[PDB]
Amino acid sequence: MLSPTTAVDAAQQAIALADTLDVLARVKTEHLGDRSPLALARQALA
RNA sequence: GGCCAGGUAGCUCAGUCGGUAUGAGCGUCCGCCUGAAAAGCGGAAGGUCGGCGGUUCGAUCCCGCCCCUGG
Ligand SMILES: [Mg+2]
Repeated sequence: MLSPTTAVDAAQQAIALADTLDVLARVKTEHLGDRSPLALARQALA
């Protein structure tokens, strides 16, 4: 599950839908950070 | 300045010579619970790993200089 990506599309779309600074902090948690599916792929680079 | 062990989450500190810090205890948030709490149980948030550069698709971890504590 590495080939394209759709994770960037869902991240930038949720970023574009953040209305307040509180939503963007959650969007940064869901689509970035440790538990995000984007970084879960970087973990699978082992 | 010399030589050195360090600087890692809000506090006090472990841990790692390339893709996860599974970080711990406590602090913060949610649920069950309570009139409202706390504990308990369950579920989460949060670190640019000292700064600035160097190498690599990728550096807290390797190279150089430097900031401050034990020296
Ligand atoms: Mg509670």
